[PDB]
Amino acid sequence: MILDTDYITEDGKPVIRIFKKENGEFKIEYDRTFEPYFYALLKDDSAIEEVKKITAERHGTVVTVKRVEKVQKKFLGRPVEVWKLYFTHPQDQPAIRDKIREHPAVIDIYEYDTPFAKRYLIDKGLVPMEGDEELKMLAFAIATLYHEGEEFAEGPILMISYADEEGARVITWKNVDLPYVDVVSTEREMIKRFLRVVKEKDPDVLITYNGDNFDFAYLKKRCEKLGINFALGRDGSEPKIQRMGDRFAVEVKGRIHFDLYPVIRRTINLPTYTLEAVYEAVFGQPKEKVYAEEITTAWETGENLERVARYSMEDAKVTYELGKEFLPMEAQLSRLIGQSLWDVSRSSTGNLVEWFLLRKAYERNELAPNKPDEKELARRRQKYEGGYVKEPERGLWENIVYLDFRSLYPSIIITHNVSPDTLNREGCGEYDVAPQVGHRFCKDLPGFIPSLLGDLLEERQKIKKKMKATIDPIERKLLDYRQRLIKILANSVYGHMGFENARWYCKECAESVTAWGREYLTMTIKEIEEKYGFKVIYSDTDGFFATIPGADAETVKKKAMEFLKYINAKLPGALELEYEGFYKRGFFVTKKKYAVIDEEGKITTRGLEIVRRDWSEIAKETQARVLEALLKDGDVEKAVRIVKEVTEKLSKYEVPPEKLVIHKQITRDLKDYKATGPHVAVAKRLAARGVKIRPGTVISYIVLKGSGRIGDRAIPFDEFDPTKHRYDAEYYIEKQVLPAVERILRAFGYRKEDLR
DNA sequence: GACCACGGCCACA
DNA sequence: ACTGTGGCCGTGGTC
Ligand SMILES: Nc1nc2c(ncn2[C@H]2C[C@H](O)[C@@H](COP(=O)(O)NP(=O)(O)OP(=O)(O)O)O2)c(=O)[nH]1
Ligand SMILES: [Mg+2]
Ligand SMILES: [Mg+2]
Ligand SMILES: [Mg+2]
Ligand SMILES: [Mg+2]
Ligand SMILES: [Mg+2]
Ligand SMILES: [Mn+2]
Repeated sequence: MILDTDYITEDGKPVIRIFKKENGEFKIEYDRTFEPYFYALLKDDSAIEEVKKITAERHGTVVTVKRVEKVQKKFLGRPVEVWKLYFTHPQDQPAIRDKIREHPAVIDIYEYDTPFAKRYLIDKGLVPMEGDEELKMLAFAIATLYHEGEEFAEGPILMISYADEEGARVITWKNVDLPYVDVVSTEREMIKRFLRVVKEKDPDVLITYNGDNFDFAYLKKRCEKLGINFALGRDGSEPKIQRMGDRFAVEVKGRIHFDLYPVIRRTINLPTYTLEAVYEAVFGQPKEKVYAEEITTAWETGENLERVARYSMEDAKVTYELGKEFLPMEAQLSRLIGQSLWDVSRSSTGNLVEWFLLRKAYERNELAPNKPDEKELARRRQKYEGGYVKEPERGLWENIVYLDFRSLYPSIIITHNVSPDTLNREGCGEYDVAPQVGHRFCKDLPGFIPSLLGDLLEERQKIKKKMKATIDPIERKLLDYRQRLIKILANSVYGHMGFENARWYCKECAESVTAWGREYLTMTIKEIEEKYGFKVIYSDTDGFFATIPGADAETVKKKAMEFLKYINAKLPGALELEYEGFYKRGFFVTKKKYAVIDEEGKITTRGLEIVRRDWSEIAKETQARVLEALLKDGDVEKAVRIVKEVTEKLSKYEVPPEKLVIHKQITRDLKDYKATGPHVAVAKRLAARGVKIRPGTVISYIVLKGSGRIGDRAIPFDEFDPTKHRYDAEYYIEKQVLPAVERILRAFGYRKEDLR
């Protein structure tokens, strides 16, 4: 099983390393035969003698094109003759690529920025994370002496914790008497001891929570300020720091550092992403939080240091428990994209698609197009029409079916061969014309994009089937992961075609796909209402909610299944409508915002405040109860009563201040803000105290009783002391709770005055 | 000062 | 930095 690839330089020559794990043994395979290269498309196929001769300087050394070779590749759907330029070392390419492009005889260069170790995986056709090898994992967390003001790592690492299949342990230098704590003399002997552990257990995966930006760098600064060699690598190296955008990421050679923090946020939608919040939201059981003010006082006084030890052990224990959960899915993404788990676990959706496309492009001998430069990125800033959304027949509906298309956009690309390489091709024999936008797509040869999506959706439907044969719950989950992933990947391949900075950008392709989707959806809605007597209650991009006005449950289901047979026989090719559920009742407030309950009482809510992370809990909790009494028993009087009980709890300050916290994330640097809302205003006064306010941090503020702007009486929640503060009951009554339930109960005649 | 468009955030598909 | 569609609120201009 391949884990990762990199390269070293032996006497100026690149040497690929492949970090494998086979038969429970860690092996390092070397390849000294791979040559770096990129492509060049010249004006004449004869000037290459001059192109052989361009040189450049790197590090007191002239860089030269080693060898050249005539290649025929597929570019723009037609075979073009391209020139392959071989080099000695990968770092030669950036030092010479511009000197080549600037040559008049060459029009442009291609595939000049693909990293060596990743090109190896693509060209050599290798796929990491495949096989049945069980990787040895080990989590770790630390505890630190913090004071306000002192620079990063000014103080010491008080304790280090770790956890695996043998349990969790703690290592510190102050004497803490507990069965899972190991005491040593000093910090050195602690960090040195922790190194002895990792080297001894030899884990393939090092699991952390935010180790990319804290744990490893703290262990770095002390190790130098103290004089230890952090030989965590299996080659005897130290943790290697990279630059993942504004923030950083940490690699551990020979192993996979799995920072759960990027994985969690990108996967789960939580108002806060603390360890205690993430743990309790994934496993249901809560987790205690000891703060930095406590562990510093507990250290300098020596009092209640055992409480710090429990938290330290808990941190390591829970991150391991979380790592065992989220890693196997991240492994499937690695196999699907064809890049290391370390890379795909922190990659944006766009970059994951490009890597998938680049591998696909290499398999089909498709010369990859460059990324756009400034002028092209300026052009590609347009917009195009997307999915159709109807205005919901606002109110309460009964006996509803939801009919939806199977992968509507990827099925359109497949059915109509939508691809940049099939758009407006001359000499076409069979073409398909896009509605509204009139773009013609050649069907003589299968397009690049349709051929990949076809293989993906074919593999998706293969997985949704074999899953049923398999019995082991793990294989069910593992396989199910690939099923959902293929879908996100497929839709992102569509989104790639409209992406400003995408290599296979094609606005015509992108807007043709949506144009067909509008036609197929509105056609289906036309048929079901005219040829079958339905009334479409609400419809988003790929499906709709409909019912027979009046009628009975089965009558709605029977005619719905009849309509499906009629419409799926009239639907061209890979296009298909499916029965995706019956629902006893359903409330449709507005576009993107509705709630629905099935036959068994499962309430599904979409878009409403109850699901939005930037609303107070007291607002969600009561809208949930109002929706419940509305869809569970239709008890409108109990629903209107509930609003009256909670509104009196607020005015009498009986509701816990924790339920009135609004969580909103800042998205940019505070100088770049043009509108200071309450959450930004709070984050600006925090920057006046010198706190880390970076893009991505969540502001959690409560509004205090007072007058003026909201941003003048909003304080962070960790700053709220109930004895000294009183929250603004009037604000949360008139601006949070009542507005959220009135938009629902307005359909029943009730107004806010009737709810206070 | 009452009225209103609009950053800005997060959600749906 | 995958796409477009969309609801919603505090906040400042505006006559
Ligand atoms: N670029 C981009 N387009 C998207 C995304 N999500 C949806 N689209 C568009 C493109 C998608 O083709 C369309 C609908 O996507 P589904 O409803 O998630 N497909 P399913 O197989 O689940 O249908 P059914 O419900 O019957 O199982 O929304 C996205 O995240 N990114
Ligand atoms: Mg890597
Ligand atoms: Mg290229
Ligand atoms: Mg769909
Ligand atoms: Mg689906
Ligand atoms: Mg759908
Ligand atoms: Mn865009």
